[PDB]
Amino acid sequence: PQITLWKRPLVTIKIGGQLKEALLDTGADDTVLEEMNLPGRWKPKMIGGIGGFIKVRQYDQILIEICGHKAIGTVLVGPTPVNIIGRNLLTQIGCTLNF
Amino acid sequence: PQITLWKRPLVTIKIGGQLKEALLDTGADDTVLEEMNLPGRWKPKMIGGIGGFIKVRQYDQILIEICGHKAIGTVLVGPTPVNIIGRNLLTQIGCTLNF
Ligand SMILES: Cc1nc(COc2ccc(C[C@H](NC(=O)O[C@H]3CO[C@H]4OCC[C@H]43)[C@H](O)CN(CC(C)C)S(=O)(=O)c3ccc([C@H](C)O)cc3)cc2)cs1
Repeated sequence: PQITLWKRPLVTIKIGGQLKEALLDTGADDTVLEEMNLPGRWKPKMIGGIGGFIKVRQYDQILIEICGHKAIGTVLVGPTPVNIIGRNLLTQIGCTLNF
Repeated sequence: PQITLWKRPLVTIKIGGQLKEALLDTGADDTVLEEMNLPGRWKPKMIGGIGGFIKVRQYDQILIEICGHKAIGTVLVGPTPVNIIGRNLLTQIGCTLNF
């Protein structure tokens, strides 16, 4: 679809069998999701933005469905205030910026 | 134009008569630039990011050119890791997300 930016570009996603709301975020290289106890192996990472860094757990090859568009790749899990879909997955669903 | 997301959506902006590079950031409500001199009055404000809250200088009704497209709006100046163009200005230039 077409998403205007009057409000936060929040959409419904499906990850690890759960539905959540997440931001389609062109300013994020990678995807960061709220704390969730996903199965499988992970590696610790620290990621930074405004206000400093948070610790996250990096899971590879995770399936996420975004408004019906399936994607698979790296997700970082930790205490983010918001679920963030970054460019690693936006590219996979064919998402572009247009003006 | 149509901007794909395989790379960071960096653009040249014009503000205060000076050219800078900035990130088109749909996950940002607000536009936040790195420490720079800007003319006019400003008020102290706080903003929160992934890592916590920072002190910024809020400049209202500032002229800013984004890839030629003119915007006049609020610009926050402070210790952001990256110059980000947020939705307050992306809406002005007619930016949408599409997939
Ligand atoms: C109840 C509460 N809500 C909050 C605020 O919650 C939010 C809401 C949205 C965001 C998204 C964030 N936007 C943002 O900082 O925007 C601020 C300016 O406008 C306001 O509007 C929202 C906040 C304010 C960017 O879009 C994306 N970022 C990078 C850019 C800075 C370069 S990143 O997230 O740092 C990040 C870093 C690394 C990676 C991987 C490793 O690549 C992925 C993402 C973050 C926190 C606090 S408390």
